[PDB]
Formats: sequence, C-alpha cells, structure tokens
Amino acid sequence: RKAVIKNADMSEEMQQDAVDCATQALEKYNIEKDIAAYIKKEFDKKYNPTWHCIVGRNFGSYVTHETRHFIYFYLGQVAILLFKSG
Amino acid sequence: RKAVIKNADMSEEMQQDAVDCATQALEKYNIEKDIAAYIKKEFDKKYNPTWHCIVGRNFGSYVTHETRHFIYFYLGQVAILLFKSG
Repeated sequence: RKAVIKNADMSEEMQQDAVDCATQALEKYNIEKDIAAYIKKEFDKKYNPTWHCIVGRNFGSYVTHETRHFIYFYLGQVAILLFKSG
Repeated sequence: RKAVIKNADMSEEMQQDAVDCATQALEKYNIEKDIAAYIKKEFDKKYNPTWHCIVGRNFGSYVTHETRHFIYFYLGQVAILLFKSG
C-alpha cells in the first residue's frame, strides 16, 4: 500500500501515525465507515478528541480545521480525511 | 436528480434546505471540493459557523456531530455529508 500525503496541517510525526493507523484499519476492515471509525477512535484516544474521519475512493471536502490537526492522504487508492474541527 | 436521505439529525425544513442548496451547488459546479465549499459556506452564512461538507461518489464517514446539525444524503449519484462538529 503506497502512502501519499496530499494536504496536511499537522506534525511530520502525527502524519506518520495517521498512515500507520489507517494501514491497520485497512487490514482489519473492508467497509469505509468501519475503516473510518477505527481511525477516528484511535486518534481520539492518542491525541484527545475530537476527530472526524472520511474514507473513500472518491470524495472532495471543505471543512474548517484546528491548526496542526488536519491531514488528507491516499493509502493505496483509498483516500483519507482526518481532522479536528476549528 | 433524486434525493435520498440516509441519515439525518436535523429538522425536516433544514434538511429540505440542505437538498435545495446541494442542488444549487451541483448546477453550478462539477468538482467535489467546490460543490462542498458552496454548501458549507451557504450553511455558515445562513445558519452560522462552523459547518463541514463532504461530497463524493464513494466514501464512508465517522464524525462527531452537533445535535440537530447533521445530514448524510444522496443527490442523484453524489453522496453529501454536511454537519457541525460536537
């Protein structure tokens, strides 16, 4: 699974953790909502609430996020939006 | 252009305004982040900030929404997530 970061406003480290955590979600689950749940809850646990997650092969977004708490990236062909609301 | 509501926590009036507004978005724009931006900003403007909108043909989501400010719906073949964070 090729990891490609499209837009991030978060630390080099937290980004890597987003990828690691999605990688886990993609081995466990096939359904986007379930994959999405996995990442949100994991990121709520490790970096405090509140996170929102979007997983899909085809979406665009427009959200207002907290500074340093935003990432949009692809893992394989599945795109991932994870952010904290601003 | 077929409206199908999948999950909603908002009033049926504001729901209907979400559908009307998305329709206006899809008439004016073809690109998901643009469509999403039009909807989010119209809802910030009409119902006060902060809103977030996701638009696409394939995605799933797991978000923490504010009570009465959440809809997930299809419009024709596009799915639209529109919410305020909890």
